[PDB]
Amino acid sequence: ENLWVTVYYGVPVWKDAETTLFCASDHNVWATHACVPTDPNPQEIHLENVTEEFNMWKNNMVEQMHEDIISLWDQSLKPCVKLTPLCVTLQCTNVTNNITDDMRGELKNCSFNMTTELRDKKQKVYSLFYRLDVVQINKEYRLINCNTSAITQACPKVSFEPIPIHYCAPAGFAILKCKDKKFNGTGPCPSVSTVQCTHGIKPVVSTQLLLNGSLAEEEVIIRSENITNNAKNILVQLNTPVQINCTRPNNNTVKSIRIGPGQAFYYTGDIIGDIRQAHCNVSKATWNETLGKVVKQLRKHFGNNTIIRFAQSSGGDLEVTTHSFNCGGEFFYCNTSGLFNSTWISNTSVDSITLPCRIKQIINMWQRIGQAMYAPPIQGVIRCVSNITGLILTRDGGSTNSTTETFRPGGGDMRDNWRSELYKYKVVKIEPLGVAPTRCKRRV
Amino acid sequence: LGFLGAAGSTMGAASMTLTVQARNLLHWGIKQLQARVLAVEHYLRDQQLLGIWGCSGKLICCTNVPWNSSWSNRNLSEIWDNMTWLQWDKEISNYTQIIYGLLEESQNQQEKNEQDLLALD
Amino acid sequence: EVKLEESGGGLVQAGGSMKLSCVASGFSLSNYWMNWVRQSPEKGLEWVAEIRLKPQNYATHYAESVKGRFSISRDDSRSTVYLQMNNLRAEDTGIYYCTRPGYYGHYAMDYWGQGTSVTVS
Amino acid sequence: DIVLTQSPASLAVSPGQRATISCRPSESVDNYGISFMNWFQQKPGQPPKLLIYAASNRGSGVPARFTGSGSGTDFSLNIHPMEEDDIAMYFCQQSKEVPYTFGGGTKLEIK
Ligand SMILES: *[C@@H]1O[C@H](CO)[C@@H](O[C@@H]2O[C@H](CO)[C@@H](O[C@@H]3O[C@H](CO)[C@@H](O)[C@H](O)[C@@H]3O)[C@H](O)[C@H]2NC(C)=O)[C@H](O)[C@H]1NC(C)=O
Ligand SMILES: *[C@@H]1O[C@H](CO)[C@@H](O[C@@H]2O[C@H](CO)[C@@H](O[C@@H]3O[C@H](CO)[C@@H](O)[C@H](O)[C@@H]3O)[C@H](O)[C@H]2NC(C)=O)[C@H](O)[C@H]1NC(C)=O
Ligand SMILES: *[C@@H]1O[C@H](CO)[C@@H](O[C@@H]2O[C@H](CO)[C@@H](O)[C@H](O)[C@H]2NC(C)=O)[C@H](O)[C@H]1NC(C)=O
Ligand SMILES: *[C@@H]1O[C@H](CO)[C@@H](O[C@@H]2O[C@H](CO)[C@@H](O)[C@H](O)[C@H]2NC(C)=O)[C@H](O)[C@H]1NC(C)=O
Ligand SMILES: *[C@@H]1O[C@H](CO)[C@@H](O[C@@H]2O[C@H](CO)[C@@H](O)[C@H](O)[C@H]2NC(C)=O)[C@H](O)[C@H]1NC(C)=O
Ligand SMILES: *[C@@H]1O[C@H](CO)[C@@H](O[C@@H]2O[C@H](CO)[C@@H](O)[C@H](O)[C@H]2NC(C)=O)[C@H](O)[C@H]1NC(C)=O
Ligand SMILES: *[C@@H]1O[C@H](CO)[C@@H](O[C@@H]2O[C@H](CO)[C@@H](O)[C@H](O)[C@H]2NC(C)=O)[C@H](O)[C@H]1NC(C)=O
Ligand SMILES: *[C@@H]1O[C@H](CO)[C@@H](O[C@@H]2O[C@H](CO)[C@@H](O)[C@H](O)[C@H]2NC(C)=O)[C@H](O)[C@H]1NC(C)=O
Ligand SMILES: *[C@@H]1O[C@H](CO)[C@@H](O)[C@H](O)[C@H]1NC(C)=O
Ligand SMILES: *[C@@H]1O[C@H](CO)[C@@H](O)[C@H](O)[C@H]1NC(C)=O
Ligand SMILES: *[C@@H]1O[C@H](CO)[C@@H](O)[C@H](O)[C@H]1NC(C)=O
Ligand SMILES: *[C@@H]1O[C@H](CO)[C@@H](O)[C@H](O)[C@H]1NC(C)=O
Ligand SMILES: *[C@@H]1O[C@H](CO)[C@@H](O)[C@H](O)[C@H]1NC(C)=O
Ligand SMILES: *[C@@H]1O[C@H](CO)[C@@H](O)[C@H](O)[C@H]1NC(C)=O
Ligand SMILES: *[C@@H]1O[C@H](CO)[C@@H](O)[C@H](O)[C@H]1NC(C)=O
Ligand SMILES: *[C@@H]1O[C@H](CO)[C@@H](O)[C@H](O)[C@H]1NC(C)=O
Ligand SMILES: *[C@@H]1O[C@H](CO)[C@@H](O)[C@H](O)[C@H]1NC(C)=O
Ligand SMILES: *[C@@H]1O[C@H](CO)[C@@H](O)[C@H](O)[C@H]1NC(C)=O
Ligand SMILES: *[C@@H]1O[C@H](CO)[C@@H](O)[C@H](O)[C@H]1NC(C)=O
Ligand SMILES: *[C@@H]1O[C@H](CO)[C@@H](O)[C@H](O)[C@H]1NC(C)=O
Ligand SMILES: *[C@@H]1O[C@H](CO)[C@@H](O)[C@H](O)[C@H]1NC(C)=O
Ligand SMILES: *[C@@H]1O[C@H](CO)[C@@H](O)[C@H](O)[C@H]1NC(C)=O
Repeated sequence: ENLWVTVYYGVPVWKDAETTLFCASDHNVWATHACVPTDPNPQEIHLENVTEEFNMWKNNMVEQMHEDIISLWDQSLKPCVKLTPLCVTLQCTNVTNNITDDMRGELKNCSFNMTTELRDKKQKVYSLFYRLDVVQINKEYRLINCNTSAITQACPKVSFEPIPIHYCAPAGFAILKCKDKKFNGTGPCPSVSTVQCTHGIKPVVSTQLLLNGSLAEEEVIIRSENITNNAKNILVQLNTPVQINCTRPNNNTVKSIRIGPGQAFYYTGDIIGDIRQAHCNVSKATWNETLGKVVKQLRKHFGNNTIIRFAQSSGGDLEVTTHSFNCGGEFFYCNTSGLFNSTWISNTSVDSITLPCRIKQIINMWQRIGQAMYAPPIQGVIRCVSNITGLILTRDGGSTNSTTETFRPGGGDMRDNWRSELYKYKVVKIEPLGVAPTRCKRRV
Repeated sequence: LGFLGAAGSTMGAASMTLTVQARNLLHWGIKQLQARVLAVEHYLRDQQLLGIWGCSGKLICCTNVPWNSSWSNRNLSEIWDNMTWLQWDKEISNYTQIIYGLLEESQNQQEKNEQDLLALD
Repeated sequence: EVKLEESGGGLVQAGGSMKLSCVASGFSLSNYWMNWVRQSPEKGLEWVAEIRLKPQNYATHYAESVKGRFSISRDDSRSTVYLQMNNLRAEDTGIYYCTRPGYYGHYAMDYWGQGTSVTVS
Repeated sequence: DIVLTQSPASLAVSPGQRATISCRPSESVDNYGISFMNWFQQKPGQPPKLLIYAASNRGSGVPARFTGSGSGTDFSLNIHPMEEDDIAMYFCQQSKEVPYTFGGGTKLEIK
């Protein structure tokens, strides 16, 4: 018959869209200052017969999280003390003590001329530094990067401890969540739910391994932006934790001086007791099981009859060639060798593992040119317990001309850490208006 | 039948939930303001469009524009029972600009003139 | 139970062309690696071709004796492997087999199909 | 290519005696401390069956009488006791590199 246009409003149709999401949380550097109280029990509606496509590599939510984190880090340093007066001749000598030693010269005993509350007077002080914190002028020393940037002291009252952050949609928008398992972050998701907000995600800063993240539901999941391109990082999510115990055994003390009328500076004082190298302990047997699971899953993509090898990074900056921690307010760099030293031919390698670590007080967390922060030293012995929840691997081969392939730890790009948690979420815009042919007529 | 629970349902079945869907349509400070202003401007645009059609008082309304069969080669029972709104919206996405234009030209522009003449007489 | 079945063999005039095929069964073709070999009493066993998986960009390798006259390809969606050949010579006469690498690390032809005769004249 | 030499071309062995077949690669087959030499057994009308892998490991389903040996560029297959069921062609293979190579197949017979 004669079909007619009809109009419906409230129609359950959505489109791909990008919009700002807002944070929620349950002193501290993190977002909780900008955030609002959370929904203690976010609602989830399961949708049957929905096959909505997800693509984590294009997900805008990653960029929003990144920008919030950069702004927060900087915001916490705005009221804090400037250390510009510290760029001085800084003469130093060897620390002599009861030591197990380290690289020679790792600790230095330095003395220098500082300003006082009155500009009319100067004072002489001494302090201990790590070799990484200083460079030779030509003995005479200079604080590292005095030739590149101003250094700001972190405020001692501000914790760096992570706070879980939830993101919530604005009105007219909804967040879809993939419920599938063994999902590689792309393609159609067979089961989809709708949520007002995301699960809480802790900010974590680390390299080569992922800490305090979510676990895979059943089996280890391997994904990458382009598996055929060796340049791309491969992310591996574990279905089990591996516990790691890290420590800073030295009994450091903290001393302070007033600089100028408006500020004060904290520095490392005499160290009490034997001086020992920082280190981390992991179970060998647990790690061995973990590698066996990763290798088995790699073969599913790279095929059978391959030899899988692991090796340490061949070179590049200390910031990316080593594992990084921020714990206790101290920054650790660890070699990781002995975790990644193996060859797997016969589904087997052809107590604890102790890794060496180093401490640096002057850092640049986001790798920005012209920026620097000085952490104040933390008094007493520091112990940290955390769990490894994933790995970042790279191919140093791309080999097609052999039966072998070798993997090395990746790093230097923070976006890959956040992608491991946000891959399940997609943002869509709701469009309530639509039309249909159903017959009807109106009087005029 | 929570928000968007109808999304996987047949177009006919979905009509039961239209009210529920409608209820959910409505430097940190700058982020809040930009999101809220856009949500309001968008909301009002949809309402203005219905107002032109004269359908603003209803979730469901009829119009005086005849269907062009070339837009979709399907039966009425085929569309209402064998399709979701998500599938349907994609299928006729090329013609939505045309339909909106027809609704104004064929109904709004014509009826207001005829009713004015009756009021004038 | 892993099985391979060859087909497409037979007598072909020299300078001509033909395609051999192998049907995978009992395993996922997409996650393994495939190889072709040939045999004649005149020469014994000879390896002729290998094909890699997607991360390897489906790269292939050929023996110098067959390179440029033979080509290997696969269809992961149909569980099949194909060996294309042209510019055939009498020297190519022999029994061709579809094979599997078997044991990991220790690459070896652990599984063989029945094979098929190819004759060139 | 890496050339394999295999010998004897043929041998006749009485039942209950040990048989040996040698194989000598032009280049070492070893990698990562492990040999990549493989051996096959074949009977007429049938595809070859993997006999030995990694120069020492019997293939699955292979009888104890078949033993691999050697390292570097010197390998051999040792069969004992000889039985009529063992009459077959035998081949050595180098799997270490592409192209993989075969050659010099040997005929083993009952005396
Ligand atoms: C995660 O896994 C899915 C599969 O579960 C991957 O989807 C796959 O994507 C590839 C590349 O597009 C598809 O290959 C096909 O190639 C043919 C031509 O040879 C082309 O015509 C097809 O359109 C397609 O491109 C493959 O079929 C597809 N697998 C499916 C759909 O089951 C996905 O790429 C994986 N994600 C990542 C990041 O690896
Ligand atoms: C990942 O999460 C784990 C906990 O599930 C972290 O381990 C724990 O971290 C907290 C906070 O740093 C440690 O507690 C702190 O203790 C010091 C000293 O008493 C105190 O001054 C601080 O205010 C705070 O209470 C805690 O000791 C530590 N583990 C245990 C067993 O206590 C881990 O550090 C997290 N990883 C990262 C990278 O943040
Ligand atoms: C701490 O003492 C070490 C030696 O124990 C100093 O290292 C030496 O530096 C000189 C002068 O260049 C070299 O000739 C030596 O080979 C070094 N000895 C080594 C490496 O054992 C070091 O300079 C002192 N303090 C520092 C380096 O900061
Ligand atoms: C670092 O050097 C300073 C001197 O510049 C040391 O302080 C003096 O140490 C000597 C013994 O070596 C004492 O006799 C002096 O009385 C100290 N002066 C003071 C305390 O004002 C300081 O001990 C050195 N630090 C370390 C760890 O050896
Ligand atoms: C801090 O200032 C004092 C002077 O108040 C410096 O002491 C001088 O050291 C030089 C070394 O060649 C001597 O020639 C001078 O005679 C010393 N004092 C004076 C007044 O001449 C001391 O070296 C300064 N410290 C640093 C690290 O620069
Ligand atoms: C990191 O440590 C935490 C605390 O031990 C782990 O949380 C526990 O996870 C197990 C399962 O692996 C649960 O059975 C426990 O109930 C959890 N404890 C809680 C929630 O307090 C966490 O799993 C570890 N690593 C992860 C979760 O990836
Ligand atoms: C690689 O090959 C192995 C071996 O065939 C596959 O698993 C084992 O093979 C043996 C006999 O050699 C069997 O008894 C097993 O059942 C096979 N697997 C298991 C889990 O038992 C393995 O699946 C292959 N890998 C890939 C990625 O295809
Ligand atoms: C991580 O550990 C490895 C292994 O100890 C370090 O590599 C060694 O570097 C030294 C000093 O030059 C050499 O003598 C060795 O031959 C290296 N061992 C190798 C290559 O196996 C590596 O330098 C360490 N990384 C860091 C950042 O300290
Ligand atoms: C600062 O000193 C470092 C020492 O490594 C040097 O590498 C760098 O080039 C210097 N920067 C400038 C701007 O001269
Ligand atoms: C992966 O990289 C290859 C080689 O550049 C390219 O051909 C292919 O399209 C890429 N795959 C993607 C982008 O999914
Ligand atoms: C060991 O080191 C501590 C801290 O510097 C010191 O007090 C103690 O006297 C040293 N013991 C010696 C030198 O025997
Ligand atoms: C790490 O291992 C070393 C060597 O066994 C041990 O001395 C040290 O106490 C361990 N650290 C922790 C925190 O258990
Ligand atoms: C880490 O410390 C815990 C106790 O807090 C202990 O049970 C665990 O065995 C330690 N791990 C290692 C590798 O020593
Ligand atoms: C890494 O592996 C090699 C080869 O087995 C070994 O020689 C070396 O000592 C290992 N490095 C360690 C265990 O730190
Ligand atoms: C790994 O190899 C050993 C030795 O051949 C074997 O016993 C074991 O079953 C293999 N594991 C396979 C899937 O796990
Ligand atoms: C490591 O795992 C392999 C493969 O399962 C196993 O053969 C080996 O015994 C393990 N090594 C240990 C537990 O030290
Ligand atoms: C070591 O640090 C602790 C606090 O963690 C402090 O009480 C102690 O006095 C320091 N050294 C000592 C006590 O010898
Ligand atoms: C394999 O060999 C070819 C040349 O035959 C070369 O172009 C290609 O880069 C090689 N691949 C690798 C991974 O080295
Ligand atoms: C999904 O399909 C089934 C029939 O297969 C139907 O009963 C169910 O209502 C559908 N779900 C939705 C949300 O439309
Ligand atoms: C349907 O659309 C076509 C293409 O625009 C047009 O030519 C035709 O006149 C339309 N039919 C109307 C009332 O029937
Ligand atoms: C639509 O109506 C036609 C009338 O011929 C019929 O053939 C066709 O099957 C119908 N479609 C459906 C989905 O019922
Ligand atoms: C609808 O428009 C899209 C984009 O131009 C086009 O690809 C698609 O074929 C169109 N559908 C039709 C004409 O039915």
